[PDB]
Amino acid sequence: YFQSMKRVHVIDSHTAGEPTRLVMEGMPALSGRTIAEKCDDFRDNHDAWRRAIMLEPRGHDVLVGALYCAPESSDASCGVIFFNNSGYLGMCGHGTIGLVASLHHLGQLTPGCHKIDTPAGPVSATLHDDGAVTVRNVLSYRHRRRVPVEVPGYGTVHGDIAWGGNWFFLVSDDMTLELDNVEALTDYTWAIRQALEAQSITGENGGVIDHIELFCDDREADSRNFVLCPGKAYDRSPCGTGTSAKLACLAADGKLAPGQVWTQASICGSRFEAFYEREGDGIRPSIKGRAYLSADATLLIDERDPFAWGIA
Amino acid sequence: MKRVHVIDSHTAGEPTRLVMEGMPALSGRTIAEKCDDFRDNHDAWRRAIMLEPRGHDVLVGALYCAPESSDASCGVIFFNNSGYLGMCGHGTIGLVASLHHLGQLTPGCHKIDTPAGPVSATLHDDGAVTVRNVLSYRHRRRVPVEVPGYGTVHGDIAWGGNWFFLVSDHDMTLELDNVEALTDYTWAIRQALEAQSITGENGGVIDHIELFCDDREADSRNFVLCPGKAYDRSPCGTGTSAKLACLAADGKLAPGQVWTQASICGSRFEAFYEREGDGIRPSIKGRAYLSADATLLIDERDPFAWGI
Ligand code: NA
Repeated sequence: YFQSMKRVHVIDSHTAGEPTRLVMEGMPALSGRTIAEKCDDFRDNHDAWRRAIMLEPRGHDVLVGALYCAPESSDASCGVIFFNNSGYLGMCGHGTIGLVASLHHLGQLTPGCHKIDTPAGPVSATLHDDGAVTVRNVLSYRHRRRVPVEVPGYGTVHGDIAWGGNWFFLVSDDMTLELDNVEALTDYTWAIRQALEAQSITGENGGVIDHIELFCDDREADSRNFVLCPGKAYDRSPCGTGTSAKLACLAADGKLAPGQVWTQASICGSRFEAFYEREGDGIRPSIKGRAYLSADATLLIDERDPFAWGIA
Repeated sequence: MKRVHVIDSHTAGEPTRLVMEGMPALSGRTIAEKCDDFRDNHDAWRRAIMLEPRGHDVLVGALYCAPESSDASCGVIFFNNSGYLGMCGHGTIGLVASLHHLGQLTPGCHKIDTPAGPVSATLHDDGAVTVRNVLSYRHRRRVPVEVPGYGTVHGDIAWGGNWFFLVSDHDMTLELDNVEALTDYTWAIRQALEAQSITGENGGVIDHIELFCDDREADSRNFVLCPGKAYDRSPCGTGTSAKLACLAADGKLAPGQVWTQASICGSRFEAFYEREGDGIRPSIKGRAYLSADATLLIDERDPFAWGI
């Protein structure tokens, strides 16, 4: 068949348009008592494998990979290591929805509430009767409100600096957010990101603000957004962490009450439903979204191929 | 869920998705007729396979078909995220290599039926594939074009299966880490030509731009802007055919003399030509390698089932 090649079984899915590659069998065996030590093992001793499935030509820039792992915790359903074409992640909301929907379609997870171990600790994910998944996000908060930043080529932009599991600069209403305009939106948000760094504008404790999000009105959602992610990429989904940061700002401005659902549309019209409860002076947001399968695949690595382990 | 069996491969870095079973049956007796049927009655399947999130913008699709002609090994319909192609050199290499790996083609010269006529491809005993390109020729030599923000650029206008502007020179450094600047420059050139109505013969839009530089191992390295502000990961079989045509016209390369072209990612094709009219018949040799054996899955509940 392809007996001279290395075979890796993956299940590709997308969460509201943002793709996840779940890796099931064939990947190097990892050692460690916890998911974090396994992630170190992957990084230190098996990184070529991350590169083979995430770099071109097998991977493409927007993909997140998710390696299925045995559970660490006694009450966890499984463990997972997330990664991309540049390195290893901690938590990954859209990837977790992908993981859960994937394992759902394989019968390994059934409706109800599941704990999932990650290198950054446990994540609670509820699989609903209808196949949707709600993931409870980390504590989220706003650091600063309506901070002006002069962006060469665009003048002065105001935005909130907030934390939702990543640092965001949120600019909420006159670019408008259509999918056919992503080049211009990327240029703009990129200019903002560069200006923040040039001008030493950070999150709490020096945190680099590496995500930029724009919000506008939407006919059938509370808002539509465009989200610049690290590496000049945009999120196809409404962005779980970005939407968590948005809710923190809404809460801090008294525009959204605990328990109240906010519906966030993405640049491509997919949607997340979100709500929060108060935790101290911050919020605990939950993000509900839906993933669908893309492929059940055997990745093939042919050692004769000059790009077997990925193009730089 | 709809299930579609694909073999993904790449040819010098440029990926091909070979569709094998699972698609609706296409009506027609010629590959041309089956392509029209695909386009008119089953286009959503092209989009499901090629648009995000299942496909990506550098991918070419190839639907395996029964051969129409007695001496052809098979038929193929090539397509991408915008529509349907006729011939596709790099996809033909991936097709042939894939069939070889499936045990369906053995080394030798093969004829493959496409909507734009037959393509001759030789599968060599070492697994390489030579594809014979359409007749290629230079239309104009050293045409000057004034590019807003970059100055005056010269290049040949040549046909290789697509219309190309081949840039005479530039101080751009053709390295993979510089694709953003190279795209900006070549896109500006492309827009400049179209604004000044600088075209191929018959008003043909020059939608590909090629830059060349020296290489330590190959005769040349290029960067190729393709439609969609995308770049070719391979040396570009049609752009290399166009280049040979220019070399041949300049008497810089003789019939049968091999030229080796490196790509922006350091992958390589070998090329040579024989004369045919006042143009050339080039052949392009490269290699394809497998990426995945996959079942694409289309869930009708998915708002993006048939692509974003
Ligand atoms: Na609204």
